[PDB]
Parts: sequence; C-alpha cells; structure tokens
Amino acid sequence: MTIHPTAIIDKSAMIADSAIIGPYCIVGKNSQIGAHTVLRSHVIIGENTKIGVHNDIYQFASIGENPQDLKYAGEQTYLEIGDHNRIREACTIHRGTVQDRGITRIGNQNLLMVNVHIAHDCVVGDDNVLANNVGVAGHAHIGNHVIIGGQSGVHQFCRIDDYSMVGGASLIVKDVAAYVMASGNPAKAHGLNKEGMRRKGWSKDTIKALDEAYRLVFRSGLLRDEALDELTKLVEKEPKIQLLIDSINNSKRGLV
Amino acid sequence: MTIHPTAIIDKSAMIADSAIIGPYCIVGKNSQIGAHTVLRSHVIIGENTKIGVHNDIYQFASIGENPQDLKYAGEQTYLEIGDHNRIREACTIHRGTVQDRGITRIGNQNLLMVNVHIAHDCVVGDDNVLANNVGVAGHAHIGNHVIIGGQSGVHQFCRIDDYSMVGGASLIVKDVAAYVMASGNPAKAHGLNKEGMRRKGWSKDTIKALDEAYRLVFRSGLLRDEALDELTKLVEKEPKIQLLIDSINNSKRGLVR
Amino acid sequence: MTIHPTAIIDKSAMIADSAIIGPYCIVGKNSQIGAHTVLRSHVIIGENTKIGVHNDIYQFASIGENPQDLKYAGEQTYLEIGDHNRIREACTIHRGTVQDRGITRIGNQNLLMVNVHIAHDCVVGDDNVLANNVGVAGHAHIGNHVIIGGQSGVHQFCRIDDYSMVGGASLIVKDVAAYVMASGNPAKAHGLNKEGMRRKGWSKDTIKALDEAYRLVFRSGLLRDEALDELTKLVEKEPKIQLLIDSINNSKRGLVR
Repeated sequence: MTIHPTAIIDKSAMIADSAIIGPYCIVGKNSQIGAHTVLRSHVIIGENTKIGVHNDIYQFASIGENPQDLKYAGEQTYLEIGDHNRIREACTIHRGTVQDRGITRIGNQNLLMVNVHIAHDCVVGDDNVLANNVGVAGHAHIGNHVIIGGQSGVHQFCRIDDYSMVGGASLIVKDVAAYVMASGNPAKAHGLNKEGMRRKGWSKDTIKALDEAYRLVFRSGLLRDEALDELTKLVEKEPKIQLLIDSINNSKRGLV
Repeated sequence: MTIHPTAIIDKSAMIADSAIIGPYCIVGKNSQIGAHTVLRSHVIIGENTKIGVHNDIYQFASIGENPQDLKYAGEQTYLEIGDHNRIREACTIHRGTVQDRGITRIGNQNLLMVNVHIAHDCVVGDDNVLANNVGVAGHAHIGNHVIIGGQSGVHQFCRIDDYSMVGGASLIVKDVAAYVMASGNPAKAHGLNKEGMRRKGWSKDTIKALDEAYRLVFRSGLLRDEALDELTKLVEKEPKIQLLIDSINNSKRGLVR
Repeated sequence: MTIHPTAIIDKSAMIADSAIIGPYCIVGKNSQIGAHTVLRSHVIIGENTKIGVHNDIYQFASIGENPQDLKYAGEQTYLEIGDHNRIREACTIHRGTVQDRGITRIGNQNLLMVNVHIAHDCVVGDDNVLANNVGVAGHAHIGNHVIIGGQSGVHQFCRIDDYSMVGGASLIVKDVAAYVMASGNPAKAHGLNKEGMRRKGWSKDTIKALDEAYRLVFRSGLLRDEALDELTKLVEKEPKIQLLIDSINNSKRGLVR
C-alpha cells in the first residue's frame, strides 16, 4: 500500500493513487495531494492545502500551517503548491491571511533546502532555488529562475523578480529588480546575472544590451521616471528589457 | 479523549483534563502541563518542565531539553513557561544550569516563530515576539513587549530590556536598553522605537520626552553616571524614563550604542 | 528491548546490542550503528550511513539523507560518523556525491548544536564545536579543535583548519588558516586564537612564536611564497608552525585576510 499505516489522514482529504505518504505523516482538513507526490516520514500537511504532482517533501516539513501574523484570528485561508518541487527537511510554508487575498502560492520546479521558511501570503514562481536557512517574510514575491543564497532573510512585501541572485547571509529590505545580483548586510547591488545566462547559453548581444540597461538604471544617477523614460527605445531593440521595466513599476518599497 | 493514544507520557508527569496532547508526543519525568494547553504533535517535553495554561505548541518543538553548556553534567535543572504562549515549529528551549540558579524562565503572551532557540538559563518576559530563526544564547534576559527580527543572534548574558526592537539578521553582543532600536552586524543603536509607542496610543508629549531621554543617554556624549544624574531630573516630568534608568543600572556587558 | 517497538528498522541495517534506539526512529538500507549509541527519538538514519560508538543524537535530526546537489541523480553515496559525538536537534547531515569521492565524513568528540547543517561531501575532524544554526555548504573541510559561532555560514569548498575560531553570524567565503580568529560579514582575520591554547596549557614561548608566525603571514605584507619560505625557517625552533604552512599549501580558494 502507498500509504503507511501509522499515517493519520483526515477523511475530507483527497489523495490520488500512486501518491506515497510515509510513516508518521499528518494531513489536515480539506487538503489535496496530487499524483506521484512522495511524502517521506514526519511530514505535516495543514488544513486547506493543495499540492500538485511529482512533489518530493522530506521529513519534519510543515506544509500549510497557520500564519504567524498577530492579526490572524483563525479564518479560512489556503496554500497552493505546484508540480515537481523538492522541499527539504524542516521547511515551513504557511497559509495566507485574509487581509491579503488569503492565499500563499508557490510554483513549479522549485528547490527549497533545509529550513526554508515561506511566510503567509507569499507568492513564489517557478525554477527557483532557495538555499539552507532562508527566511522569507510575509507578502513577499519570488519571481522565476531566482537563486537566494543560504541563511538569507527577505523582509516583508519585498519583490525578488526573475533571474536575480541573492548572495548568502544577505538582508533584503528593498525590492530586487530582475537580473540583479544583490548581497551583503545591508544588501547592495553589484552587477548583473551575466554568468547565469552565459551558463544558460544566451546571445552575447542580449547580454551587452541588458548590461547597458543595468548601467542606465543603477550606475548613471537617474530617478525612476527618468530611467523609465530612457528605457523607451531599447525595448524594441531588445525585448527582455521589459522584465526590468516591470521591476520598476511593481516596486512599492523602492529599489537596491 | 484529549490525549492521543500514540503519545508517550511518563507516569510522574501531570496533565490537566483540559490539556490536549496530539499524536507522537513525548512528556518527560516530573513535568507539568496546565489547563487548556494544546500540543500539536511531535512535541518533546523534557524532564523537569512546568507549562502554564492556554499555551499552543507546534510540531517538532523541543521544550525542556538538556542544556548545551559544556560544563553541564546532567544535574537537576528546570524550565518554566507561563500562559498564552504560541511556540511555533522546531523551537528549542533548554533547561538551566546549576551554575546559574538552575532554571530557564519564559513569561506570558509570547510568540516564538519557527526555529526560535532559547538557551539554558534565559529569562524571557511577557508580550515578546521573536521572529524566525532567532537564537538567544544562555543567560540572556528578554524584557516585555520586545520584538527581535528574523535570523538574529543574541550573545550570552546580554540584556534586552522592554519595548526595544532588534532588526533582522542582527548580532547583539552588548546590552540593549529599553525602547532602543538596534540592527546590523555588529548591531548599533538607530534611534527610538516611536512606532511601538505610536501604535499603542501614547501621548505625543510622552514620546517627545522619551526621545529627549534617548538623546541624553546616547547622542549627548556624556558617560553613564552624568547621564543617569540627568535622567533622574526628568523622571518627575515623565515616569516611563524609569525603565531606561534600570537599563543603565542593570547593564553588566555595556550598552549597545 | 534497547530498540523501541515503534521504531522502523530496515532488515539490512546492523545495530549493536548496547545501542538504544528510541521511539519513532527510522533506519535505512545498509546502515550501521555502533555500541553504546543513543538515538533519543524522531531520528532519521538514511541509507548507507555508518555511525560509531557512544554517539548521542537528539530528536528531529536527519543523519545520512540525500544530498541537495542539483546534479545528484540518486547514486550510491555514503556518510561516516565517528565516536563520542553529541548531535543536537534538527541537525541535517547529507551523504556525499559521486562527483567528489562520494562520501561525507565527520570525526570524534564533536558537538553539533541545534540545526547544524553539514552538506554533501564535507569532511569534519575531531573535537569540533559547531554552534546553533551553523550551515556548512558542500565540499567544506573542518579541521580539529575548531569552534564556529552561531548562525555562521561556511561557503562550499572552504577550508577551516585546526584550532581556528569563527565568530557568530560570520560568512566564510575563503579558507580560514590554522589558529586564525575570523568574524564578520564579510568575515575578516582578527588575530590569533591565544585563548584556546592558553586554556589547553601551552608554553608561553610556543604561543608567542605562533603569534609571530601570524604576524609574518597576515601582518607583514608578504605574498604567499615569501611568507612560506620565511616560516620554513621558523618550523624547526617551534614545530606547530607546520600546521600553518599546510594551511597555505592546502588553500585553493585563497585566505581570509
């Protein structure tokens, strides 16, 4: 049998066939587990939690527990997890709070290493790699193809847009734009994820153009509006710059 | 039944009828759990541990385990927990060592987020909020209504007096006075916690006076004794300044400035 | 009798008679546990894991789990643990990857405090003390008699040679030579670990000579080769300098200066 006898599952929970739940796991009220998802021993699945297919959740992970927000008064809130995610030991992912859409969602193909905290109301994209002891405060946004170094802390409401890379033991207080390389305490910005898209094999003209865009935004002393207005003609010469402009328009806490 | 069958409880432990203990929990020798206290599975309660009422302890938390002090040789030491505390996942609170009155104490209405470590012989007051991955070394003192940011580390013997606020990823090596805002590595003083007093509804005159007291202690470059003699003048016109004076007199490791 | 009924043990695993395994523990394929070893409760022993004698492993610790390397494809890899080790709660030690010898090693008399991560392919010596929330990335080397402060992070491939001491909340990107005291973010060399060799009762002449060696390497503006040839003269009048020379020759990532 794919479900271990010592596992406690609520009747209202739905588990698809071929899904493997190991010993001493707990599944809560109104939760769903997709096909081919493997829960090793000692995994907690909280109430109102949807989990996709081909997920790998290791021991001592709390998936879908109540938020830590002081104002949360036990309302109905939810957590959604996509497909093909590796969630390592001691990971804690909490459901949303009704004050902000009441949901926490994470995408696909993510790697969450040991003791990765995902607080209430967070939004995480796809192809992300969160290293050991990474703590992400509530309402944060993780884009796609993002890497965050070990023992790093993301402050509440902060945006981490696509293809960025946060160094280890970094303190993110402001919004990290796309393709940006940030590190330190307090974290500073020093260059672009050049070697990342080089190791992904992207055209060198695109890398030089994006580099000029970074120079424009950060290393040329312009305000937000003036930089944005400088990005006007480069978009059609190189389309990827769009993702950077979004970073400026979605930035409510400032920039690095 | 309020106690799950798969829970292991030693005979010497006392559990109230209103306390609920979930699956796969273990309670040690000579331990006590108060009324209306919720143990949310996979919780370890070590030997010699007293727990108050209306506490909520989440999974994988080790409450009352042996100290990590290299000199601790397995003596009889204790841990006390007050009421209305929410202790989140993976939290580790260790019992005291006989070399320092052999007890670890935490108060009431505390929020301990994921992986909050409370080392041997610590003293924690009430209404405190320790964020994720906060580790506080042995013999430290947490006052009341204190906030400590995520992934922060308090050094052993350090005092964190009332209404202070430690920023995230901060390293506290010295004593943090009352109402002080500290952050960084190494952490430094960055003004007064006017946000705490503005959400709690304090008189603007009181906040301005307390701010002037802060300027006296830190931003007036006079040593601890002259400052103290200057605050004892201000206590008449504003009583809360007392809490600051205590911070100066209770400081043994120095002051975070 | 020494093994709790609720413990799950694979048939291929070997457990000594004097080894005690508590409730709700799981032992994997082709693993071994030595004599007089204590697994308190809620301990995961992964496949292909060797554990020595007189070890004390606390709850919620994952000993021998699969690596976190993105390229690891589920091959056959191993973890080795020596004797007389105290591994505290939530500790995670992962097996090696076939791309680098395929083994993770830790020595004897080690103290791994709460939530100490030991990534794939690490090598740890003896008499080491890793404090709370210490994360050590893959392929790292920990020497002997090393202390690493709480919430510190060692980057992959970094060397932490013998008798060194890393301060709390430090970020190690480069190799720490022997006897060196490093701390900060980014960490920086801050003198010699005289406290340790004074506690261990070393001759004052030996400590003064070693300090002069530190002055040669770090505080004398000399590149690595001229420094090296200058310590090769000092190695005879005091032998311990050898351990430092190794540090320079074994450094592949540079030096924490």
